[PDB]
Amino acid sequence: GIQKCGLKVISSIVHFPDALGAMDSVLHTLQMYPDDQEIQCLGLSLIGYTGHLLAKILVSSLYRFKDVAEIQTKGFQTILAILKLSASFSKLLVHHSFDLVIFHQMSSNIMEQKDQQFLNLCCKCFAKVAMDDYLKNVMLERACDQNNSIMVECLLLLGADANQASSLICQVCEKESSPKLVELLLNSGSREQDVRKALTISIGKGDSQIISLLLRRLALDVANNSICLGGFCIGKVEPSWLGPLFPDKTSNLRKQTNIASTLARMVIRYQMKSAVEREYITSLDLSANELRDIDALSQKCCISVHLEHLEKLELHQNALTSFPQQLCETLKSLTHLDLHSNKFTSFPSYLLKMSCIANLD
Amino acid sequence: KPHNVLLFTLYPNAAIIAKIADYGIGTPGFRAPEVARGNVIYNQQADVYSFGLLLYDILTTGGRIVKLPDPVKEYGCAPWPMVEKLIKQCLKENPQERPTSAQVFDILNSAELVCLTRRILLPKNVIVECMVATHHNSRNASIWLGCGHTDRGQLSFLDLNTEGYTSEEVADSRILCLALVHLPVEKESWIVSGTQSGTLLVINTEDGKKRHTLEKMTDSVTCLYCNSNFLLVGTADGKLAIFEDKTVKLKGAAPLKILNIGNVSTPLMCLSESTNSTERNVMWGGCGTKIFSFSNDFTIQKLIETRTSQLFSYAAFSDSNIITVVVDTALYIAKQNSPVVEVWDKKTEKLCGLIDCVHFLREVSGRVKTLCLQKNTALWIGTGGGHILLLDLSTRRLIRVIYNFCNSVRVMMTAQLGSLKNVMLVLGYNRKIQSCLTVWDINLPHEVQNLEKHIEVRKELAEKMRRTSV
Ligand SMILES: Cc1ccc(C(=O)Nc2ccc(CN3CCN(C)CC3)c(C(F)(F)F)c2)cc1C#Cc1cnc2[nH]ncc2c1
Repeated sequence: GIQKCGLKVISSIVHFPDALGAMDSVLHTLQMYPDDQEIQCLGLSLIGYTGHLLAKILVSSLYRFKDVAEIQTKGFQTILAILKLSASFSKLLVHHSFDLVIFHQMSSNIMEQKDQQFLNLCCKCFAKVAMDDYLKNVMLERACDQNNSIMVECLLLLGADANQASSLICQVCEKESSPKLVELLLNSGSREQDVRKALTISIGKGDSQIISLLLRRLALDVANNSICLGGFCIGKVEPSWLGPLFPDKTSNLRKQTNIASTLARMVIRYQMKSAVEREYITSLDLSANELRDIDALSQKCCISVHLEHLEKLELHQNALTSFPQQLCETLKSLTHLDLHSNKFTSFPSYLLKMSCIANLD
Repeated sequence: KPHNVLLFTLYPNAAIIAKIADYGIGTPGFRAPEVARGNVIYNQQADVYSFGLLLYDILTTGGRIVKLPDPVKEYGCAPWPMVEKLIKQCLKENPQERPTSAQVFDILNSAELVCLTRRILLPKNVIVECMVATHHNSRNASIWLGCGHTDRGQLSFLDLNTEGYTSEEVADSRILCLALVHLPVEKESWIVSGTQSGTLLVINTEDGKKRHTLEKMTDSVTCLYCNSNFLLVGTADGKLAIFEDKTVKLKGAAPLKILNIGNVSTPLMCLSESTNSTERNVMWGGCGTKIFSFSNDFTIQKLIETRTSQLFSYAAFSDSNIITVVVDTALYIAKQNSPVVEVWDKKTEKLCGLIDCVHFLREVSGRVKTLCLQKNTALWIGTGGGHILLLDLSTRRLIRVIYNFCNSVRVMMTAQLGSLKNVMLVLGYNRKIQSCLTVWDINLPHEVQNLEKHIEVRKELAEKMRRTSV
């Protein structure tokens, strides 16, 4: 119990010249008594300058409390000092728990509070650990493991290899993830084969949202006003999947947030300072998809009013057996209809009921 | 031959699209002239000529298959001129003149090859100062270039669809800037013309007999703007004349208000509208060294002073008038005879950042000339050195620099053609004086990024495949 005012007297003595080990003793105390000594652990100065357990105790005590305003600021100050004393400290930090506390502290509504100096020192520590781009890839992978989509964009803006490794994208779609994360990943670089495997995985665990988000890059050409789902072996079709692929002019663009961009910009600044110091979709290709039946499409679904403007519907090399009549009467602008290499057994007479059929195959 | 190219997909942004195959089954239609004469074996130089024939067929959509003629004349097709130059280069009779295959791939790797759509050379080479487009989406898709060549003006009219143009003097003195108004309810399309003697005139394009003039300003006409209505006039004496869109058809209408925002020592040069729809009620402009914003009710909203900019940057460059303005979430200002562009915030009315084009240009006079910005977060900086700078609004970093096509960018605007497509016109100087107009696709930056990613993916694929081979 008396160790509290003892450490207070030590803090009183830290200002006298030539204070020199004393680090080990107070380290053992802070390891023993968690709460009150940590509030006074700011007395920790540059001592020892390489025990990984020291930084481990530091960051574990930080995240263990993580809810008293000024003690986290003091800890960040001490951390900045130590990393200024040694750059190898960075690797150890990212190794032990650094991300686990940084993300939790800056995602917990860090903005909307008059903590300008807090965010400044925090982004300084960010830019400081931003070196050693391998550690940046590690930070990206760990931020993607967590469902923390707020700083994946920040990590990408600073420059991060989304193809670092089983790539990142397949890992993201393997777990129940958020659309913003997969969208930010797909916008940045991504190997087409990796995106393909990701689509296979997401097909295995049906999720219309991420499926549409993937198809919005894999098989959509806004220029040609066409969909090019040719040979993706997608065992079926769902109108919800192609839902967000059609224009839907009622949708618009709105900047939901910019905090990630501001963050990235300010960490880039701190790093620089430290270095110095109509138009419908008129084509829909579904060839070689190994389909079995195309009745999910139409049925008065969302896609049903975005098919009346279709002017070409290729369906070759699949495995169909029949063509639903409601699909025909809905498709009121088809001109080219390709059904070759399917498995049909008798000609449906009503295929000629369409308004503008001109090339039946 | 085009029969020897196998396509694997029709998706533009695909990793692999075309492949080469030799089925083992030269042909008269697709043989090199050196091979046609029977001089020697094909060697490797001829293959470039065959590839040029393939380019000529792809450009013309195979029209030749169903002493080579002009691709645009013989068959209807868009210009696409960089590849026209490439075809003319690699179809030369002299086998030494044929560029090597690596050179062909290198000059094909440029995003300028895809984004540059047209190019026009004015033969009379009259020194042009201003140019405005016509929003009429009909077949009357042209530009209304104006220039000061004699004691009167030189009123040009370049027809994009026909590439022919007519010039003559109709405004009694040197002309500076132009603007167009289209009244769809009145079916009226009127262009307002100003001279340096201090008069405003209108000239209806639908009939050259319909000419009009407005109230004289004592200084020289300096600027114009169409607010979709209120026609704005920014003169050298700081006046802000508001002309009713309707009445000014007849000769001699009158301004509804006169807001003496500035004076002769700081003339008003440029105005613009908020790109964000939430501020479509406030209009902005840089009156000399004064960034003024005002309402749609002809009432001032703010008056900012630029003179504080000397304490941070160089006072010499900061002691200049404002040439171009752009209104976004952040305000971007370019000053006369200065290589820096000033970034301001519309809320705090305080300086936020500076961008030095000198660093990027020397990385390759550097004076900024004109600005155009799009909601796609891509910024275009036209430099007096004939360079175009591409900057992104998200990170304020470099994208690409465009040069070696004109000697000095004069005016750069945004417009739309009759095919509803969005393009950008870049008027650049060519002193050996020659005036060249170039039409650039509005998807230039996204195209650069896509092409970079695509070529990187292909290089990685080839490297991995060759490594697995060894
Ligand atoms: C089934 C098949 C066998 C062989 C080849 C072939 O080309 N081989 C081949 C031969 C020679 C050369 C290069 N020699 C080097 C010596 N020189 C003196 C001359 C050039 C090349 C290369 F140039 F590649 F190196 C490729 C293509 C196909 C095929 C196919 C196919 C695929 N897909 C299709 N879809 N529809 C139809 C269709 C057809």
